[PDB]
Amino acid sequence: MPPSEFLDKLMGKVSGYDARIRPNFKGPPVNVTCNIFINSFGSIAETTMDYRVNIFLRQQWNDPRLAYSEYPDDSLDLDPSMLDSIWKPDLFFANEKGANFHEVTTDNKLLRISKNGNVLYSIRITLVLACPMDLKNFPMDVQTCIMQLESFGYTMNDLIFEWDEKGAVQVADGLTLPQFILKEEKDLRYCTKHYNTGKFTCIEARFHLERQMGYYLIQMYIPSLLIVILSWVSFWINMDAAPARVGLGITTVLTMTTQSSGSRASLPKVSYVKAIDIWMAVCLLFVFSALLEYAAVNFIARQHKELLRFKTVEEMRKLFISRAKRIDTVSRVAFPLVFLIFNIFYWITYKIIRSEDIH
Amino acid sequence: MPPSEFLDKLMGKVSGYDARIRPNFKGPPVNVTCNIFINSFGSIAETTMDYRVNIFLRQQWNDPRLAYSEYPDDSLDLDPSMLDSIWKPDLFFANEKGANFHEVTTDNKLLRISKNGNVLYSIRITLVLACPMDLKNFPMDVQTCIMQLESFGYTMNDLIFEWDEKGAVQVADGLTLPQFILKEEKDLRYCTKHYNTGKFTCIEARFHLERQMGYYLIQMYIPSLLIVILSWVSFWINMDAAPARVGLGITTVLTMTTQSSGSRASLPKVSYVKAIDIWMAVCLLFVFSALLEYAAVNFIARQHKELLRFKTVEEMRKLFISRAKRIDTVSRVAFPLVFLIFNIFYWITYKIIRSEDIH
Amino acid sequence: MPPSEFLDKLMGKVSGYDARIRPNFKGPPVNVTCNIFINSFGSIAETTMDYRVNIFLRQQWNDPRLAYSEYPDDSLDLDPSMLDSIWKPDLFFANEKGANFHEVTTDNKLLRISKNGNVLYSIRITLVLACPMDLKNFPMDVQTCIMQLESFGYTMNDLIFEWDEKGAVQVADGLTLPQFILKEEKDLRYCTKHYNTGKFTCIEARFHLERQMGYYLIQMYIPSLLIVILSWVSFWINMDAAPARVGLGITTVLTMTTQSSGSRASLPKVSYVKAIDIWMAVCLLFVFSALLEYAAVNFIARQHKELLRFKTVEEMRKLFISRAKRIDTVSRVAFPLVFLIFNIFYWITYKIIRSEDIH
Amino acid sequence: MPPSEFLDKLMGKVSGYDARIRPNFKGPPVNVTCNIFINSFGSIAETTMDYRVNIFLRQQWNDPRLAYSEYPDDSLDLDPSMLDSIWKPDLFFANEKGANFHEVTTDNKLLRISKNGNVLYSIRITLVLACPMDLKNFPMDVQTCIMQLESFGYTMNDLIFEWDEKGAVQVADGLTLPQFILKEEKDLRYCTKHYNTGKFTCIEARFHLERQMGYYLIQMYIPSLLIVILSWVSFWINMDAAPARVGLGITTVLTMTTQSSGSRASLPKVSYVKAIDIWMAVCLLFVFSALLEYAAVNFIARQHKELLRFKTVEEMRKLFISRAKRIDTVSRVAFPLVFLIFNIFYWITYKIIRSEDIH
Amino acid sequence: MPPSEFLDKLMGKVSGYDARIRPNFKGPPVNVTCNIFINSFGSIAETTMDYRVNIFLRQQWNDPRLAYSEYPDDSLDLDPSMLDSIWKPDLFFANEKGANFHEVTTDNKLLRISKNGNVLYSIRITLVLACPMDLKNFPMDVQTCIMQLESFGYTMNDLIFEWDEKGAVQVADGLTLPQFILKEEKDLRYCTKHYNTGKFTCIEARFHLERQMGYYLIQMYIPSLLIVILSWVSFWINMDAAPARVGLGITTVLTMTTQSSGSRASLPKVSYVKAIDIWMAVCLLFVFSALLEYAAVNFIARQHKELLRFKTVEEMRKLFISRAKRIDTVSRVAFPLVFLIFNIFYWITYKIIRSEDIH
Ligand SMILES: CCCCCc1cc(O)c2c(c1)OC(C)(C)[C@@H]1CCC(C)=C[C@@H]21
Ligand SMILES: CCCCCc1cc(O)c2c(c1)OC(C)(C)[C@@H]1CCC(C)=C[C@@H]21
Ligand SMILES: CCCCCc1cc(O)c2c(c1)OC(C)(C)[C@@H]1CCC(C)=C[C@@H]21
Ligand SMILES: CCCCCc1cc(O)c2c(c1)OC(C)(C)[C@@H]1CCC(C)=C[C@@H]21
Ligand SMILES: CCCCCc1cc(O)c2c(c1)OC(C)(C)[C@@H]1CCC(C)=C[C@@H]21
Ligand SMILES: *[C@@H]1O[C@H](CO)[C@@H](O)[C@H](O)[C@H]1NC(C)=O
Ligand SMILES: *[C@@H]1O[C@H](CO)[C@@H](O)[C@H](O)[C@H]1NC(C)=O
Ligand SMILES: *[C@@H]1O[C@H](CO)[C@@H](O)[C@H](O)[C@H]1NC(C)=O
Ligand SMILES: *[C@@H]1O[C@H](CO)[C@@H](O)[C@H](O)[C@H]1NC(C)=O
Ligand SMILES: *[C@@H]1O[C@H](CO)[C@@H](O)[C@H](O)[C@H]1NC(C)=O
Repeated sequence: MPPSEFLDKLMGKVSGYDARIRPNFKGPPVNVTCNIFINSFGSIAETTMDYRVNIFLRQQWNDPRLAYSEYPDDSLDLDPSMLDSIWKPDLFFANEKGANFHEVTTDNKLLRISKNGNVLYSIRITLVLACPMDLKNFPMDVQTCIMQLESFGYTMNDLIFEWDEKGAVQVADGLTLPQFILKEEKDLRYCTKHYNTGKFTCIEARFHLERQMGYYLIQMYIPSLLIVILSWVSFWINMDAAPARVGLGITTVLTMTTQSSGSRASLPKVSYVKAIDIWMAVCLLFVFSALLEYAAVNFIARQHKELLRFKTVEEMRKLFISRAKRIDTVSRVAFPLVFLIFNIFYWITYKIIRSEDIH
Repeated sequence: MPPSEFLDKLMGKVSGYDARIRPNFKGPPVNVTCNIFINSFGSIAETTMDYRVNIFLRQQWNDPRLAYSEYPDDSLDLDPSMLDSIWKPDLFFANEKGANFHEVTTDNKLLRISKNGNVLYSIRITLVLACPMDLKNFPMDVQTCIMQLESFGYTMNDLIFEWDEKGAVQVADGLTLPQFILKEEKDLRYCTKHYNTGKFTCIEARFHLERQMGYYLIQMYIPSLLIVILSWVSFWINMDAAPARVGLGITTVLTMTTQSSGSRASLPKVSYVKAIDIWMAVCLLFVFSALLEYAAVNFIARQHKELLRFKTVEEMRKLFISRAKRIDTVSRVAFPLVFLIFNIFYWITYKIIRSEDIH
Repeated sequence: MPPSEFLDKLMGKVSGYDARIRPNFKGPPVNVTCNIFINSFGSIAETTMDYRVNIFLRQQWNDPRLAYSEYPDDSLDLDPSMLDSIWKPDLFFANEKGANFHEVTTDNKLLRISKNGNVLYSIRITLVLACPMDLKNFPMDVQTCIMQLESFGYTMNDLIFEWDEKGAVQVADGLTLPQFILKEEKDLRYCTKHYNTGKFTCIEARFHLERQMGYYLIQMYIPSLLIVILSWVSFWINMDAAPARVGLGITTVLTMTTQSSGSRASLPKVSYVKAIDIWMAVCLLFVFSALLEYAAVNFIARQHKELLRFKTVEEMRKLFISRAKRIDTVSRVAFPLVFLIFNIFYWITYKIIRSEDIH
Repeated sequence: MPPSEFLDKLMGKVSGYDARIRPNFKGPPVNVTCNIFINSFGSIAETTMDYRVNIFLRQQWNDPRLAYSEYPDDSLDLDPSMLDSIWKPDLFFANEKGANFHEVTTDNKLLRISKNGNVLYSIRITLVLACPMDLKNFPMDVQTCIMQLESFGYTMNDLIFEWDEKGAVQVADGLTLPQFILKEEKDLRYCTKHYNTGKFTCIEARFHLERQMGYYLIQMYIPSLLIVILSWVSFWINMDAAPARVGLGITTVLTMTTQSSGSRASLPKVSYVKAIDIWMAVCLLFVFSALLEYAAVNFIARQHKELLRFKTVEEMRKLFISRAKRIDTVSRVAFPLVFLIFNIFYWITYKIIRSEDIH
Repeated sequence: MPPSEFLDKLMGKVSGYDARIRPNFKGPPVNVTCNIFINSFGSIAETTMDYRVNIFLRQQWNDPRLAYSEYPDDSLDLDPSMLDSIWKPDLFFANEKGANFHEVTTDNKLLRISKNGNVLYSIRITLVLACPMDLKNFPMDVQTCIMQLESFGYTMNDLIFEWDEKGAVQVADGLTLPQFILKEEKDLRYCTKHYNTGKFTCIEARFHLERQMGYYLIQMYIPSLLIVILSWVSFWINMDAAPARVGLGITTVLTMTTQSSGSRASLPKVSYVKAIDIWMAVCLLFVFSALLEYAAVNFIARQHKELLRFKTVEEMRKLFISRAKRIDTVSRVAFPLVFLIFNIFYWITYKIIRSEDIH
């Protein structure tokens, strides 16, 4: 038998196969199993609130026509150039921007057909998909991103989309993300769509992402702790009669505010307050407080000198000097201890909220 | 009856149905009801003066042809591949940039036809639409964005566009915007278009947006208030013989001007003066004023020392020192009180103008 | 009469109408009147040296064929789907980048035909057009932007382009630009094109733009004047024995140079010197001069002390101190007066050059 | 013989050549040799993690049909306009984004055919290819970038891809990269692909890149070393009673932290710590340490003065002053020596790790 | 004679003209003269290493067919819609990225045909072309940019490309570049291409660009010279007992390093050292040297005071003070003179290297 003659008899002019009619017309809905392979994951960005993904869609359905039973083999690998003369199902993504095809040297496509009529359609597509991430806890967080596949033009009574029982979602070996660690959970559930026009089938796939705390810690946490230590430098040593202490204080407050403004740059604007904001605010409160500590001790010294200029003057000199020294030594010991207790409280509470949230 | 034979008899070669002629030719204008669904709203940006929206256009009209009365059911769900062999109406958007289609695995389209001839056309389109926002009050404002649908090629005597009486505009459940809160008002009115060529139908849809005052307050209002307090630090304590006071003043003025320049960065250039500009200008006036307060007290002290070098000298020492101290204490108490009264006046006036404007 | 039969008899197979031949072949040139409507104007940018415009091109010409005289009405509104079976004229823009079409739900097009044969062609097109703006006077300037329409493939002997006698250029009501004010002058003149291949027709349209001095004044003029006043603060008060005066001077010079560098950021690089550069340079000269004033008075005081250490020493003390005070008071009064006279001279000369230029 | 008659007899309607059937159908797999030429290499960027390349793909295979043996010459240079009427093989790139074609004046294509049936297909394509670079050692590193060619639609039993024995990869003469030096090694190996659908052929090409240490050294290494020397300036000279030393220290720490933040700007965020981070951290530790050295000597001097105010006081004056001077001189000599030993250790260890890694 | 009948007889179905066969088949190579017109030149950018150009390609060749000799005129201006039914030659650009066509209202094309058979093909194309500029001398340099036209699919034995003897390259009148001055030299030479597949014709056009030294001088040279003068301010006046001198020095070094980092921003990273780097490095060396001058004089004064505290002490006071003053006055006179001699040497050497290079 020649291949050309059979190939046109199956889906051509002698065949009454019209490509505009669904199989099992006036009949039970056409069931479709969908298997997705993820070639690459990338560009998870915040301002845009979307990511880039390259998938290998694969959908199988049955047709009562296209049952040959004439060649002795089970399946046939056809050309991808007659994929316009058969009944492809409609499928689109709901949270989709763009999503072009690929045509390098040939259009990337695959066609297979078995003896009973079960077909196999494979398409390569790069999708930009919108993920509405919640930045309640910015440095430490888990983000869930949604992929939705749904039928634009058919109702529930036709083209019901079902998932695949085994190996529904696969991932390429040795696939990594610079910022996030992918979680091998991939829970699958389906939610139908209701509209005024009708009821439309849909299926959903969920991915869990855990952010890496490697970059943020060095970029932000480590410098701020140093600047606090540097602010602490003044108290321990520099004598009361010091012009420089004030300059040191002003510079360390300026650098604190400019660094705090710099940190919240990439992040999109949000009404709620992030964890990094809380940490930076507390740090700014500490440095500012130090410059107030000097302000206090200098005013007490001024009172001491004013009374000294006016023995009776000697009577208050010792007590005022002792009070100033008392303020200094107490500041010295107290400021690190409270920073320490705040730090342990902050870390433990975030370490416990994340543990509860991940479950 | 076979489906193919009926399908070609309705709109094919045996049918005298020419797709270039409007229904009811030489007759009353073809009425068209338009229903819009909003799948996503996003990217409301200022410099570009435009936003991004993904809609589901739906338009229904009647045809005297395409009345079958042969199948026993009421409606038929046709393929979206013969949407080029019928009379689609022309429709374009006036404030439109771009507005591509979507073709993922199939072109997103929907066709329905009833027994009488009422058709249903559904198209998915992402529109970049230009909104001429007015930034009279930058932190607190309400923005109205306009969507216009109008007929390019037909006059009033044909293809009159009407809105839908019930459920004219729907929004997807759980749809949120990071910066703005959408208002569920959506007032609909239509304005016709007059040109030298002719008179053309149009319909308009209006959306109201309220900006969130969560990001701006932390980013700008909170640091400026701190810097003012820091400027105030000098007066209360540092003695008259102080080199540092001047350095503190210069730094706090530098940081004020650089922060003020930084704030007006994203915003597009406009001739009129925004509210944020007024607040920053007043704050800069306050900090600058402080450095003048020192300038005054130092000059008075200089006069005191000059006369002291020239008892007769003692006669003016007490009065000049008392005057310098008087200036200091008065500055101390007066500066916070006036800031407070300015702040309450500013907040109350903006809170009342917004209340009047929203109505 | 049926509409289809007439519609194909006019421009179809029974008609000898070949769409590849110009009307009046071997005859006088085909005259074409061109009317342009401006729907939107936007994105006037400097670095790119181009702007964005959305027009409604309209061109009318006469044909001896397509004269029906069979329907009782004067004109017919045809479909925009047979605009490929007639003789559209060629037209392109010379200073053009991009210039795509618009195809939303239908291609935006319009066809009309009268009894004598006068046709009406309307096309919507967004053009990016290059404007070679001259920044001789950057804050205050008038920019002229050119639109050119010319024939690529025909010589003078054919397809002569003429403007429209009445209402040649119209603008949409309530159309505004954020940065510029459009001038309602729109002078129209045409310049022919000469090439080695031949002589080609062209027509030109000119638009006048006046920049708004609302943003620049607050952004640049107002802060610099403040910083000059702040520089002046040192002279009036701070005594000769001052460490801080020098620090104040250095900071105000640093902030001046960084602000001057910041101002010339958006503007494209040009060889010639802009007005804003002149103003900033003079301001920098003033602040720098002040720090020199201190340098002078401090050196004179040093000479006074050196002689004092070496009565005979008392003999020169009074004269040197008086000279230092003389320098101080004279600096105090002279510096504002010269700034004032420079400012009035600068403003008056620019206000008069603009008045001469606009004419 | 006329050329047209032969040209249509070979691949036209009289020929039974169907372009949908692979040569040697129901037979051994079609072997394909692939030769690649690299016209340009460019845009190696880090954030995107991809590069741009312009290749000249060339693939040869044999066909039993298309064996003419009628013209007296060996080969024929055909038009590139009938490349749609023959059996092109499918080929796509796995780590591919974009990859458009080129159609300037004509589509860039080449067709050749020999007497036996060996064809030659040449295509020009610009590929954006993703390279997962590892930044373990940022200034000094070797990056390997992968190009993969694989068959989308055929299994192992068909269309086996083989490399070319001689001159498999060529490069254009005088081709240079601004940042990297290309290595003339280009090791070629092939890895097959396994999927649930089937087993698919693939071939891989590897390129080695060595970064230039010319820009980084001047941009980052040279300024930091200067700033350390500048920090060292205080110790050698400025006396114990110095207000300025503290200001110098604070400024040199501020500039160090801002420069360190600035350096890690272009680089994409990564969890692991880069070499440049280690160097900057050590440098910041050194400058910060100096400001502590002053803090220590000032506190010792304070103790000396406090006891002096309270002979018995003279008894401890000499020892405390000697201790302060001892601390100063020792700091003077010790700080450069340790910097030197750290620097030599760092350079030698990186120079040896790179030598081991390149092998 | 009717125009349609002749038009189809020349290149239609009755004509044996196959558009897939080159003229003079089995014959001498088809000679082609190429004339290029440059409508616009723009966007010469450094990071991308490419520029944008809009040309009017024009190529003429002879055909033995298409020789009518039936109309009484010499040439005919045909429609640009049958440019697909003739033998256009292949032509592509080797250093090409992108290069789209233009289709505004009509595709921009031109066809002419003479009595003998000489045709004229004109195409408008915007080309992004890669220029490998060498930044050995960054502020003053001459850049040569290459345009290459070559045949993709034919060998030397066919389609030989020749230049035009007269007026090979023309430029539009009044065409200017903001940054560069175009040189009216445009030397033309051709270099053939050798490949393993075969030998392919090519022709090359060279353009010379001279950079304007108007922007760079004001942006970089002028501020640095001012900052050096400002650094010099300290030496002449401020007495030895000065806290401020050190602060002035540190600020002027900080501003120098930040300005130096800022200057090398737009420029792409390169291993070799640019002229601007040399100038900035020398300037930084001068300012840094000044702060060392103070360090020296302060240490000498410290030795003087230390011996004074320990007449015998008076014996060394005069000599140490005289030495300190000697260092001051000598610094005063020497520093400007050496700057002057360096400046004249630098300018003269660059002015002479450019003169040699341009030849
Ligand atoms: C009796 C004299 C004690 C005054 C010295 C004093 C001053 C001071 O600012 C602080 C002190 C103690 O310790 C405590 C009270 C824990 C504060 C925690 C929070 C803040 C911002 C700073 C701490
Ligand atoms: C009798 C000595 C009083 C002079 C001290 C004085 C100085 C001064 O700058 C201010 C004072 C009072 O209070 C008032 C007058 C409310 C001002 C409001 C606006 C500004 C910028 C600052 C305030
Ligand atoms: C007799 C002592 C007078 C020297 C004080 C003196 C210093 C000085 O720098 C200036 C003075 C006067 O007024 C004039 C001369 C108008 C200058 C105009 C331009 C510049 C930059 C500053 C002004
Ligand atoms: C007996 C008095 C000696 C104290 C002076 C002293 C202070 C000091 O900070 C350093 C000294 C010595 O040398 C060594 C110990 C090598 C340190 C290496 C690492 C660091 C950050 C700095 C060095
Ligand atoms: C005898 C005392 C002389 C020392 C004063 C001295 C210090 C000094 O730093 C320089 C002096 C002279 O002149 C020369 C030697 C020309 C140097 C040229 C290059 C540099 C960076 C600065 C210059
Ligand atoms: C799809 O599956 C459902 C549930 O098993 C079944 O009721 C229906 O008939 C199936 N559709 C077919 C066989 O077309
Ligand atoms: C559209 O509605 C108007 C108002 O009801 C009516 O006058 C007109 O005839 C309608 N057009 C039709 C029925 O084609
Ligand atoms: C166009 O107008 C000119 C000037 O009125 C006239 O000479 C010419 O004949 C006209 N072209 C026609 C009528 O085709
Ligand atoms: C391809 O090469 C293999 C190994 O030499 C051979 O077994 C196979 O038959 C070849 N395929 C052909 C000749 O079609
Ligand atoms: C092209 O020119 C060369 C040199 O004059 C000549 O030898 C060749 O025959 C020409 N090609 C033709 C006439 O086809």
